[PDB]
Amino acid sequence: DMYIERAGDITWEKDAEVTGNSPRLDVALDESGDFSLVE
Amino acid sequence: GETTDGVYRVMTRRLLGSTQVGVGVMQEGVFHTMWHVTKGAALRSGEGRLDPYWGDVKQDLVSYCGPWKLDAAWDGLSEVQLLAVPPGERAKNIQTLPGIFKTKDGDIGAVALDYPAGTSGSPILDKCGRVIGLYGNGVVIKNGSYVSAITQGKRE
Ligand SMILES: NC(=O)c1c[nH]c(C2CC2)n1
Repeated sequence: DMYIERAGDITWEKDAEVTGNSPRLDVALDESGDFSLVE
Repeated sequence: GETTDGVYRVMTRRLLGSTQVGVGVMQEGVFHTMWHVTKGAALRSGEGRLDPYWGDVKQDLVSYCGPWKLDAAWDGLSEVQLLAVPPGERAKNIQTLPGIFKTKDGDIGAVALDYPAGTSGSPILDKCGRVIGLYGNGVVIKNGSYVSAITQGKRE
């Protein structure tokens, strides 16, 4: 049996760590919900 | 059980110790997570039970106790925050500018951030604190890095 435990409030944090890039990708989505790259 | 709005961990005692299999959002009495986290199984919250109400394997989303409530959308221009809830670690906000998943059925925002498997279901927020989608379903690009879609459901 799975169970849930509270982890926090949902709030925007001012001055949070800023990272990650912004890739523009061509993708396909199948019937099983799997994303794949179109090339 | 506990029904206060906020982010929650999805745990299991089926495997060794207590294992975090994912994350979800409690909003307006409904718990929202990704389908691959629970596979549609019932959830426990203290002594209370949460039963699935809606789900779809292709969208990779599921809601418990009521219909999908999250309807905010990424504006296509601004930075957002992943409110990451990693296994055994404290909730942390990570700010990023989303990229784009271009599909035959339209464009979807995407977040280039890599976290452990049990982080799927962590909410992605706009500057107003509104959940614009959940993190955890995406693809592994050329350099072996992970990129998640910003997955949002439909509010009937
Ligand atoms: N393929 C991967 O590297 C992997 C899978 N899932 C995740 C994150 C939890 C979303 N990373």
